[PDB]
Amino acid sequence: GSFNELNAINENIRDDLSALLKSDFFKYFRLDLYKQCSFWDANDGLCLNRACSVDVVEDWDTLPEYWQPEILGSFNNDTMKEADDSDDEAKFLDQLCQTSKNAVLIDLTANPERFTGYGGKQAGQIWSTIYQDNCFTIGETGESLAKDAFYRLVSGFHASIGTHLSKEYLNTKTGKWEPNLDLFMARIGNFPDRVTNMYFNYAVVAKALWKIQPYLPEFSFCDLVNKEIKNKMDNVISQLDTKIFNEDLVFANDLSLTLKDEFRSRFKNVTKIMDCVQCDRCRLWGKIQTTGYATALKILFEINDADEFTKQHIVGKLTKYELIALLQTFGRLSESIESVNMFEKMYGKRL
Ligand SMILES: Cc1cc2nc3c(=O)[nH]c(=O)nc-3n(C[C@H](O)[C@H](O)[C@H](O)COP(=O)(O)OP(=O)(O)OC[C@H]3O[C@@H](n4cnc5c(N)ncnc54)[C@H](O)[C@@H]3O)c2cc1C
Ligand SMILES: CCN1C(=O)CCC1=O
Repeated sequence: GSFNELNAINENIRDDLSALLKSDFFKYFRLDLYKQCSFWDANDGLCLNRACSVDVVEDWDTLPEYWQPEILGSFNNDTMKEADDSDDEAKFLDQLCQTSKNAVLIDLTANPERFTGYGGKQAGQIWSTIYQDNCFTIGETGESLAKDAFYRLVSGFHASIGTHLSKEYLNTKTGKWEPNLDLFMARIGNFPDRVTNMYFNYAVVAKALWKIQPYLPEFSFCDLVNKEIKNKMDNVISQLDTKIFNEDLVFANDLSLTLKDEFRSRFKNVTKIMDCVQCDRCRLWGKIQTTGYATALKILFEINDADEFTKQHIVGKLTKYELIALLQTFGRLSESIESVNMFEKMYGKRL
């Protein structure tokens, strides 16, 4: 139901958000070179044999080398620049401009989240782990809800990826990246709740962005390149305003104090397992999108029972790294929400 509203919000906002997410400020993300998957130790089953790491959609053998998952889900060298202190990604928003007197940068706009062929049992297990580490301390005041929230979140993040991989599928025949209505239906379409969870997430990440807007410092005016950027982001955050934001989508007002952090743990601990993803491009976004939600949560759980002086520390002293993650995640969510509609039509003009 409440859908429709987000669909309008998403429409009057898509053009500007994209142009924003392409800006120099938001077009690069810092990614750790070496990946340490702590899970392939005292073995549980994590399949690394290429046979079980590929979605059995296309018949890969019957395809060229340069079309194998190994290539579809790999960055494009030429783009990724060196990561030092120049990418203030580590700084806090409150310290980007003067108020008074082991990794690299991946060009995001160049490595869009799409169908890479990655899947199979390896991918199945990953997802499976995340859904399973949904177990907070019982007895706590909010036990249940925390998981219905957590689960819901992941589930959307899951659909978010699925949608993207269907809107940007590869025509194994013509060799043109195009939408795949059938696949969209098999993964998302025929499962009402999955489409609903993406909307859920959109409302969370949007409400998170909204909540902090009033506190975003003047972080970009001083950078000769991205001047407008801060203001151009306010502009967006504003058109977002909704009645939905009155719901406590993430049970902030009902969750335990200790319990909350626990909820945050599962996430930095998901964003971690993201190193067990052998596909390079899937890992990238799984690490952005996950840090995204993790940040959305930090924002919501704290702005909650906080005064003005506090809402200051919080937002201002939040890393550029996190703001890219957040907005970038809202970017995926924005397009997933839209590809849904763009598919209901495609499905409509079926007969
Ligand atoms: C972090 C991560 C990032 C990935 N990124 C990409 C990518 O960018 N591009 C690409 O082509 N592939 C990507 N994949 C792979 C993709 O998510 C699938 O696993 C894959 O396409 C193979 O699909 P499948 O049908 O085997 O299982 P999936 O469709 O993953 O199914 C896993 C199982 O979970 C259930 N399930 C599916 N969706 C949901 C949901 N939303 N909520 C609750 N349950 C669900 C299914 O019923 C099934 O039991 C990624 C995997 C991980 C773990
Ligand atoms: C079997 C259910 N469960 C998990 O999935 C992890 C902790 C727990 O008790």
